[PDB]
Amino acid sequence: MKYIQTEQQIEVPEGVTVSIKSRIVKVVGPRGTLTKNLKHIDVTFTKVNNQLIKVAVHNGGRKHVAALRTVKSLVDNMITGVTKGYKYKMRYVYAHFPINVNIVEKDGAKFIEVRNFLGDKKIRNVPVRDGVTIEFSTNVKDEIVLSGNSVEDVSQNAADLQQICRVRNKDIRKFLDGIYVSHKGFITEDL
Amino acid sequence: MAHFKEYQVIGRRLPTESVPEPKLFRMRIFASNEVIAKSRYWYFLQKLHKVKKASGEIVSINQINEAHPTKVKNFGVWVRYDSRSGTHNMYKEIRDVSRVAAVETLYQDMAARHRARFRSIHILKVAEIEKTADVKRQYVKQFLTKDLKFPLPHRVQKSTKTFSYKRPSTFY
Amino acid sequence: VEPVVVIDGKGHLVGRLASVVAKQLLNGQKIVVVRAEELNISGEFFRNKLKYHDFLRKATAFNKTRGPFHFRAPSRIFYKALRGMVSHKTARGKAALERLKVFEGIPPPYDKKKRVVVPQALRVLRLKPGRKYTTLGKLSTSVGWKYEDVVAKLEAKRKVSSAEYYAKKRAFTKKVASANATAAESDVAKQLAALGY
Amino acid sequence: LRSLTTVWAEHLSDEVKRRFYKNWYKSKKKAFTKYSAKYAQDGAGIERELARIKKYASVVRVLVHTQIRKTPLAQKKAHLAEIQLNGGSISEKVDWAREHFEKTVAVDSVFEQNEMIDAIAVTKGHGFEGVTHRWGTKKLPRKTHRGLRKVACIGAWHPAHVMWSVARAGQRGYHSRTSINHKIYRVGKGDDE
Amino acid sequence: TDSIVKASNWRLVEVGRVVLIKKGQSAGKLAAIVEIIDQKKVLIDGPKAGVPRQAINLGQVVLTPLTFALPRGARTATVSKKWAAAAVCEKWAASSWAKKIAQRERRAALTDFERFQVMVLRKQKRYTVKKALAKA
RNA sequence: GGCCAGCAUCAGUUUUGGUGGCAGGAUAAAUCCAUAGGAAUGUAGCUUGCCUCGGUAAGUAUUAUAGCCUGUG
RNA sequence: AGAACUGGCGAUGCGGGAUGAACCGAACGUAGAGUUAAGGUGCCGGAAUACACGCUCAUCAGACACCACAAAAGGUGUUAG
RNA sequence: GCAGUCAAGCGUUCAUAGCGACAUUGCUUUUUGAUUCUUCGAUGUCGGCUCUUCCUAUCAUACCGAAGCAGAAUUCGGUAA
RNA sequence: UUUGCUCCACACAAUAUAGAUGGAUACGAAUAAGGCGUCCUUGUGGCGUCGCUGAACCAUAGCAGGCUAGCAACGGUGCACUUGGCGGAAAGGCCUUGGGUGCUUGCUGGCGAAUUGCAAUGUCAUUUUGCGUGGGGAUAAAUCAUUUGUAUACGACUUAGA
Ligand SMILES: [Mg+2]
Ligand SMILES: [Mg+2]
Ligand SMILES: [Mg+2]
Ligand SMILES: [Mg+2]
Ligand SMILES: [Mg+2]
Ligand SMILES: [Mg+2]
Ligand SMILES: [Mg+2]
Ligand SMILES: [Mg+2]
Ligand SMILES: [Mg+2]
Ligand SMILES: [Mg+2]
Ligand SMILES: [Mg+2]
Ligand SMILES: [Mg+2]
Ligand SMILES: [Mg+2]
Ligand SMILES: [Mg+2]
Ligand SMILES: [Mg+2]
Ligand SMILES: [Mg+2]
Ligand SMILES: [Mg+2]
Ligand SMILES: [Mg+2]
Ligand SMILES: [Mg+2]
Ligand SMILES: [Mg+2]
Ligand SMILES: [Mg+2]
Ligand SMILES: [Mg+2]
Ligand SMILES: [Mg+2]
Ligand SMILES: [Mg+2]
Ligand SMILES: [Mg+2]
Ligand SMILES: [Mg+2]
Ligand SMILES: [Mg+2]
Ligand SMILES: [Mg+2]
Ligand SMILES: [Mg+2]
Ligand SMILES: [Mg+2]
Ligand SMILES: [Mg+2]
Ligand SMILES: [Mg+2]
Ligand SMILES: [Mg+2]
Ligand SMILES: [Mg+2]
Ligand SMILES: [Mg+2]
Ligand SMILES: [Mg+2]
Ligand SMILES: [Mg+2]
Ligand SMILES: [Mg+2]
Ligand SMILES: [Mg+2]
Ligand SMILES: [Mg+2]
Ligand SMILES: [Mg+2]
Ligand SMILES: [Mg+2]
Ligand SMILES: [Mg+2]
Ligand SMILES: [Mg+2]
Ligand SMILES: [Mg+2]
Ligand SMILES: [Mg+2]
Ligand SMILES: [Mg+2]
Ligand SMILES: [Mg+2]
Repeated sequence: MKYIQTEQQIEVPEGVTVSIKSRIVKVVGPRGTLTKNLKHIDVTFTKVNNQLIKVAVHNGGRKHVAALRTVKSLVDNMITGVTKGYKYKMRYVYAHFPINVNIVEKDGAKFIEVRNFLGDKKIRNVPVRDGVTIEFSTNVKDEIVLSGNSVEDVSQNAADLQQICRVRNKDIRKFLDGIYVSHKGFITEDL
Repeated sequence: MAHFKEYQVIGRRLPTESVPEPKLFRMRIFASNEVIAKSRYWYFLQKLHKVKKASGEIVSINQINEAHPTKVKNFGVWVRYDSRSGTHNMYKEIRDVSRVAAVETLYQDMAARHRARFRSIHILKVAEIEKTADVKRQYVKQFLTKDLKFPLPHRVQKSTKTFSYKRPSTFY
Repeated sequence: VEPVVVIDGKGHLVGRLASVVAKQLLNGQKIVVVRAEELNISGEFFRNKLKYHDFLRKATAFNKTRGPFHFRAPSRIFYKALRGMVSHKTARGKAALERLKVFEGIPPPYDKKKRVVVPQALRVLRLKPGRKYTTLGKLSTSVGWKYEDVVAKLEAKRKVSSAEYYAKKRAFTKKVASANATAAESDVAKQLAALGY
Repeated sequence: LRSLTTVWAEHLSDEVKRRFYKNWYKSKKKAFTKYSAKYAQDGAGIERELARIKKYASVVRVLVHTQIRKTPLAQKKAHLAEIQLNGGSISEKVDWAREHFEKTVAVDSVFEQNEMIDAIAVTKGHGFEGVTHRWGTKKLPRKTHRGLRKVACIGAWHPAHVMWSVARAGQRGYHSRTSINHKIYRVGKGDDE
Repeated sequence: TDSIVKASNWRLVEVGRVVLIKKGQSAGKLAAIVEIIDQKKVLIDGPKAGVPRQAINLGQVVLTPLTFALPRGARTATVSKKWAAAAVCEKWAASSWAKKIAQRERRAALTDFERFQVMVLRKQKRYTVKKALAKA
């Protein structure tokens, strides 16, 4: 019905400063920094106090308002990603064939190299994104760990691997082999 | 049906030998000229009493003017309306300045939101919502908050020469 | 009204631009269009890539040569857009479209001249914020236009040498302002400014 | 792509010069005679075109011709042609080109043992040719009247037109073909019993 | 390293916001926003200028940077009292916008002779400026 | 007076403006002024609670250091 | 395919419906000025890219009678009830 | 001829994996009718051969979703000529 | 093949014209944001200011713009020269130096204008071209015929011939 103004609150910590000309957002904190291009949207960001920034929609329709929250959300995980950080954990899952996973490197690169999936003689490679840093977890069996500053990047590099291990031509109920996201959390502990 | 007037119309059954002074009924009618207004009166009367224009007379026809033409009033409005597959009663609220502008936009709404041509609509009640917060529709109550203000983003001036030497600027 | 009119296409809607230009032609006004790669079309990319491929399949069965020609380049798309609005088969038809020129980028002369815009065809002014649109550079290349990279190359280069132009220009008027103020408060100034100048 | 200039060598073989004519014997053979002046003065004229190329140019190609006179042919009239130069950096290319004016380029300097190379050439020519052998169509049956290396049905009643896709008689051969992936089995030398 | 969020700072449709009518009977006339009807319609009143208290479409009117303390839904006379009090007219008067307006209004009302004078003058200014624009 | 025009005053037709005097009506309705009562999208004042020296906020409070609404004249 | 009443086409141009025997409008001596019908006014094309309030975004949107087709049944698309 | 909606049933159990009664809404124009508009001062009358091209309501081949898919094999569906 | 060709200069003659009649007056980017000025820590920075249309800006007085005088300024501008740069996207245009020369309505003078008869586009633009004159500048080829066969129905193609 066109709501004349609804707004949101992006709350800011002690570590970060976040600065927005046109709709180019830059969040910089302890973990480094990241930036996002909200120009596809039409909201109005308004600094109120170093720890608070409202964003708003004037005379907006349902779909528009509905983009308000997700702008807030989007910027909020920019803010978190640069303080706490993101740590997506994953588990190799195989019922006979030991899925063997390694980092390789051709011309800078860094890829995640998956071998022997269901005994496939083929070699799988997922590239490692810029921003994300992969650790092969110690003290955990067949666990892999994608760390880094950006949910979007971590969660995508995560999903790349897990989808490069889709099983074909068998019943995927019985054949549950793969690499799966088993835990999504933060980098800095306690929080 | 145009830009509306509102008419007090008064009619009555034709007087008879043994019933002189028939009863006298009035309707307020929103219509554009008074020629339509009388048509309407008779239209609604025949859907009410045993009369025809043939057997009756208009007694008075009087434009009613808005009591307080530049007072913002909140209107509750009561329509009965015909759709493609049946008929329906409705209640809408309209925040304008006169019953007459209020009925104008109604008729527009019904056209736009419900494809309801003029013929298909009966106005049952147009009434001034006296105390706020008996205002029942959100799209109106939105406009009743204290100290209300708002911007008009992405403003668009209308050029008067095909060509322009600057590049437009929707600031405001 | 003028000898020649140059239009900085960037951000103009294909059909609405077409419509005004067409008329200006027929009314005897020369028009040279620039930067058609940066021309907009309502509706997102895919819709106008569909529409174009829809156009692609129409062709003379017995001889794909002697029937409909499908041009790709933004300019030449914009010309199809435009020609379809001129009785182009008539003598008067060819007459109008002699005056017209459409261009990718901004080449010699016109890059030294000034270009104007058509507010009744500027996308930002017309389209509602919320709706999506297509850029003619992208549409064209995605159907086999060949020169997206080269144009963007030459306009990157152009935009540098004109910034240089602008930089010096804006400076010289800071003087011309500085001049037009040491002669402020003078007797001729007040007289002039009392005549609306 | 558009050609900007073309610096020529100073001295030019009669093998190439002949390519520039249609009646060598009658002619005064004035081809490239004024050009050849341009070198005279110090150098001036050439070194700007050369320079011009360097400043601009996204691609440098080289103008060579054949020594047909070594070939056993009667042909005399040599073949001129542009070969794009794919070593490093424009400048470095035109330097290369200028260095080789009037000078000979080997074949070892282009091809090696077991290289895959493509071959670009005009097919042998057969002249006006029937449909059966030009298109590899079915011979028609023996009994058919008024001819049988034909196509029986040249097309439907509609579109009421013969079509661009149905086979007709006409020129066979003398087509140009770029044929790829032939391997070099031997690169021979001439001075070589 | 403070945070730095741009702004975008719009003129608002708020009770007491003064607009400059552009269409019709009034037009060029100023007026103040009394009550506020909907997203497209406000109630306006411009007594000092002659414009009758009325409902108007916001698209017929252009919002100015000027505003003054006016109670919502205040009648014509109170409008006048608060207007004169706030001295809105002198503010409007003194701004590039309203000045640029008179400037064109004058030019339009010159006389072919006055025009000839404007030229002779523009010659004189040109002589001495181009001269300074050449000495430093 | 042959050919063709321009201007003027008029006549028939018609088109587009400026301006003057009147008649209706709820003898328009409004505005305005007067007056009586009122209420909240509650102005002043007051209380109280946090609070960088008064600013908010949530109570009381119906013209006060803003105003509005309703009828009658 | 066959009846009733009228009005038409046939015998009839003109303006509209792109096109079209029958629809809408209007019925014709030769012309000038005016005003209109039906139907239109982004450009082709004479004529507002006029005003106003809503609705609609379709990876096979939709776009004006006769007319050149779409139905049951579904949708947590969105709008008002 | 081909495709739906409802879901009583079928399917050890379990309406809808795969199917589906009673009803009921449709599409198609390679069936056959119905008709008689066009050709009877003539449009060559069956079938094959040959050759091109188009259609998709896809048999195979590419990539998928589902299963009463353990594997093998199969069935149902999507993008797809 | 009767002194031909080409650039630059002028002369006359034609022949045109999709339509001169003060100026096509150069950032880029964004539009839920920008331009300009200034400051500075040179940044997604501070502060100022503007928009709300080019309704502008520049030019515009003089027999279609005559003949002349002086003054104040050293400014502007036209033209032909010259110095040093820049531009290949279709550059073929732009900027910069230096003397020369004209004009200057920045200001103050002397003279002229009628009879074109009360209006009649009242002729001021720019396309191609032809003929002689004179200043530079330059001195070929293609086709038929013959001929080869990497080509060919005929033409065409491909060779060869002081
Ligand atoms: Mg499967
Ligand atoms: Mg299987
Ligand atoms: Mg009333
Ligand atoms: Mg109902
Ligand atoms: Mg196809
Ligand atoms: Mg591509
Ligand atoms: Mg050259
Ligand atoms: Mg043979
Ligand atoms: Mg064969
Ligand atoms: Mg063979
Ligand atoms: Mg055959
Ligand atoms: Mg036989
Ligand atoms: Mg006459
Ligand atoms: Mg008269
Ligand atoms: Mg009057
Ligand atoms: Mg107040
Ligand atoms: Mg009839
Ligand atoms: Mg008959
Ligand atoms: Mg008729
Ligand atoms: Mg007609
Ligand atoms: Mg039709
Ligand atoms: Mg057309
Ligand atoms: Mg028109
Ligand atoms: Mg109907
Ligand atoms: Mg439905
Ligand atoms: Mg049942
Ligand atoms: Mg079951
Ligand atoms: Mg059962
Ligand atoms: Mg069949
Ligand atoms: Mg038949
Ligand atoms: Mg027959
Ligand atoms: Mg016949
Ligand atoms: Mg026959
Ligand atoms: Mg036949
Ligand atoms: Mg037979
Ligand atoms: Mg399909
Ligand atoms: Mg699928
Ligand atoms: Mg089961
Ligand atoms: Mg196929
Ligand atoms: Mg198809
Ligand atoms: Mg012409
Ligand atoms: Mg600013
Ligand atoms: Mg600046
Ligand atoms: Mg700043
Ligand atoms: Mg300007
Ligand atoms: Mg002069
Ligand atoms: Mg050009
Ligand atoms: Mg004088």
